[PDB]
Amino acid sequence: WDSPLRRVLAELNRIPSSRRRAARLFEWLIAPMPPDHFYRRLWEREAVLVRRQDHTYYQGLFSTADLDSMLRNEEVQFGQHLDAARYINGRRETLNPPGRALPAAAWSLYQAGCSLRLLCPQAFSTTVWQFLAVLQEQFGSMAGSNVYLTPPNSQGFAPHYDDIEAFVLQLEGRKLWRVYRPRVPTEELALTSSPNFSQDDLGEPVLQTVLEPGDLLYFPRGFIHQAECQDGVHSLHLTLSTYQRNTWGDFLEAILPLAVQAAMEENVEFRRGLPRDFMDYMGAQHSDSKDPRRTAFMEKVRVLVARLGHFAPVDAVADQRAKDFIHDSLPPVLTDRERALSVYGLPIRWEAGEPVNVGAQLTTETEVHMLQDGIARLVGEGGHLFLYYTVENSRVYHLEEPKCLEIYPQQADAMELLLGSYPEFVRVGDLPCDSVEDQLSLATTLYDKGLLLTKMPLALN
Amino acid sequence: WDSPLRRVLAELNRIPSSRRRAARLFEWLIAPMPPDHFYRRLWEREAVLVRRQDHTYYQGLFSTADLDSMLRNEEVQFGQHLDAARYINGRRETLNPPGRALPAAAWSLYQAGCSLRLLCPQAFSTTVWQFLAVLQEQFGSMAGSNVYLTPPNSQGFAPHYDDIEAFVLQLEGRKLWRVYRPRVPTEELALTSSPNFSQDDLGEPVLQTVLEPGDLLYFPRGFIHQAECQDGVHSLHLTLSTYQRNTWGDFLEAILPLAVQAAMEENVEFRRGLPRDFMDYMGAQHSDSKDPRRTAFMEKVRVLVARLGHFAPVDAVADQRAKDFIHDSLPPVLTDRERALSVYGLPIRWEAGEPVNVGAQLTTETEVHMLQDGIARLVGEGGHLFLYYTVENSRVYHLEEPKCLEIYPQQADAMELLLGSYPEFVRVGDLPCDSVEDQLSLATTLYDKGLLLTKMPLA
Amino acid sequence: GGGNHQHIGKP
Amino acid sequence: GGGNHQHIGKP
Ligand SMILES: O=C(O)CNC(=O)C(=O)O
Ligand SMILES: O=C(O)CNC(=O)C(=O)O
Ligand code: NI
Ligand code: NI
Repeated sequence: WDSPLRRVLAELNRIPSSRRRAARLFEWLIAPMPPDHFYRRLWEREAVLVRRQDHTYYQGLFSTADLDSMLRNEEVQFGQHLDAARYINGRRETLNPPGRALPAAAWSLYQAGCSLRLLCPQAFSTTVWQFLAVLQEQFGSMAGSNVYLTPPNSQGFAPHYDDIEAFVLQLEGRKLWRVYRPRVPTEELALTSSPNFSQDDLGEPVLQTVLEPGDLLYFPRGFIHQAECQDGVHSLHLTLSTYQRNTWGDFLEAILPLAVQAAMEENVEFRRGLPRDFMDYMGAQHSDSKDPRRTAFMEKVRVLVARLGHFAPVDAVADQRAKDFIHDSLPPVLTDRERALSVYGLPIRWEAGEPVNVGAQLTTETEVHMLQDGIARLVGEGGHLFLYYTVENSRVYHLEEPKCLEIYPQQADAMELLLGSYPEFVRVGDLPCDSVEDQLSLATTLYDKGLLLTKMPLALN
Repeated sequence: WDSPLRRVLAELNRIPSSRRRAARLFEWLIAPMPPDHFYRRLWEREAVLVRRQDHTYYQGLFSTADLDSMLRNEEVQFGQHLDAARYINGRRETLNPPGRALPAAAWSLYQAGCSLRLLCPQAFSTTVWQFLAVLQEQFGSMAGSNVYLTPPNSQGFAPHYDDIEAFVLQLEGRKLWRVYRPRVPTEELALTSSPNFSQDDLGEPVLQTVLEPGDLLYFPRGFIHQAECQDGVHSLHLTLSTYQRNTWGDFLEAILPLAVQAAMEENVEFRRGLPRDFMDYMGAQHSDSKDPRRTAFMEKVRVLVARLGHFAPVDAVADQRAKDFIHDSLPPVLTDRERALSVYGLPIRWEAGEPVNVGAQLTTETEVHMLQDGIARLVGEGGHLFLYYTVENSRVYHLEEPKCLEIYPQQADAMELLLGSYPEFVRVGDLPCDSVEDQLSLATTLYDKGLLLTKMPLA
Repeated sequence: GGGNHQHIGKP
Repeated sequence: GGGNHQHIGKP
């Protein structure tokens, strides 16, 4: 009936800023380790174990009882939502029958030694949703999760490395974990998930421990790991994952074609003709030529490539990734105050044959600010202006297409202000527009979409 | 009947090397200007006029009579093969009726003041074919052509610039030309053709001349031009074009994604995560921020970008372009000797109820070399080795798919040699292969495909 | 048998 | 209106 997780959630609900809520939750998640130390020294560098000495730390987040209800009461399907997995004679198996995952089938698979893995806990649990929704905002990257329930005296999964940064939250039971440093320079901070490996492929664990509820284990993408249940208890854990393809190279990959195209438009040296006879000394077949034109051809490539830095539209690419992030984001979890100050908390409802509370409008005296800090991004595309937002996203990844609205040039400045000054209230009448019309329409359009709050409710009971 | 063009062609037929034939033809084309001067100082820099003082210089290349027979005897279609164009009162018009372009329709359009433009002269004329096939080999880029026939006292086309390097061969009649330097830095060596322009959009011509048969006018992509017939004579000219999208930039375009992919595979600095909070100081909205993290983020991008030069697979991109050039190329034009020494000249024929002259087979003693120097390219793809070739290309651009054959590893070294030592004869038996089976099958395969010749006819 | 952590919450 | 030099030999 109380736990550290329940308390931190009540605490978040009293922190007015969403940026601050996010920092605070991530502090809680790794406590007592300071985030700053973690991000400077451990993130993308080391495996980290936090021995919580508190079995209750995560109570309320997710439980096996939760899972059992969901199988009974929601349309959970094998494959789409739930996997049944075994690791037995050095071999990974998958035992999903097609269709609905009823309790009766799931528990018989469990009983036969299958781990159960729920791929999108956040679609079924409001607590996991809140957890990830808050944390994504301090990662600048989608936070996902899987829940892994493993039966006693069994291993569910082969040793492997994944393509994300992983935080394992031990929820119930005990599990023996082995985590290994990247085996080779090329596996450090891996881009893609590895194949299932065998024990002959493994070196010596850098971390070997039995996790217990409340504990945390973190390790970077590329760190092999495996896990088992011994000693007759089950294990349940939730892995929080982030930073899938959020690298410097992924930034460049988008930058380069634009930069070359810009370089070709703006500087004739990029438009000059290749030599008529480069095919005489370049190519695989010419890889050992002593033609000095070869040497010079290479140098020129490197000099031209170097000069691309100048043409790279860094801010434009930053906004495209921002926009992708907006699309990938879980929709926001509103504090009671945020609800109460927004369109969502308006007391307008139907009672005895009619709607009550109609019509309390925004005026120039209404003081406003963005609903939260991590729900919206203004992006210029095709010489138009588009405000992308998260407030209508599904809890399921990309179930809805990207949502946006156009912001007319007259209104652009006022929108930039709004986004850049959260959480400071601004009189609608002091927003930088020419008219009172434009002030009022931006504010009102933002409000009705659930993007804006008012210092006081517009409508009272 | 004999002209400088006919003579240079008969001359090419006696020059054993295709590489030399190509250099020689280009020399002829711009004579008396030296190619080396032209390429070092004028190519991609200046408009150039060559006043030939010889109306017969191009006789035998292409004529209006050739066009007239074409309309009658080949299935020339409006749009696909032939345009009718007018420029009057400052407006470009196109007047192509759908379908077949019979003489009757083309000539009354000509009469009504339309220019006629044939889009692929080389598909319908064996001389233009040879001309372009030889020249492509010294450009290292597809040589295209259009033919432009313009009636008296008319202009067919608006002032514009094109996306290619252009050589205007004046064939019959006379035409007044105006050519302009690029109007602005971004128009110098333009990437794509311009819109039709008006006279208020033009500065002063750098070159204004009345061309006569035999003359040549060359100008770079980006140079505006226009042309009119005056007085009473018509004009015919063939414009030879090349160097479409063959820039340093087009090379980098293909280099860069591979370079980043390789940098990401082989160096962990390219695999490190972005800042968690870069969206706070990067983006349009933050263009003016004084956050020093901004200045560090830019710097890092410029440093990483710089480092990509190291990871650039320049030779692989060279070979992809070579492959594309092979696909774009016109098929080769064989000298009499090449024909006679190759599969094409085997005298095997059907004579009174049967095939006569089955030729010899090749043996270890047969001395061989590539048919010509610009018909083939060996390219590695997917840990495989593929010889791309031109000998089965259509005279129509990309009408056939890219043609290739696989070269097994056992045979790669020997193929490489063959291509690197043209035109020196090599005994099949001395080809670097493990076995005499590999020696024999590479040579035989190459020969039957029309890729190889023999020092003496196999029969 | 196949896949390990599915970050996006789909197969 | 319409198009000028067609290097490719084609529309
Ligand atoms: O529980 C297991 O056997 C494996 N778990 C994981 O690989 C994970 O959470 O990323
Ligand atoms: O003949 C004309 O008026 C048009 N010619 C050209 O644009 C050209 O040859 O490239
Ligand atoms: Ni894993
Ligand atoms: Ni032109």
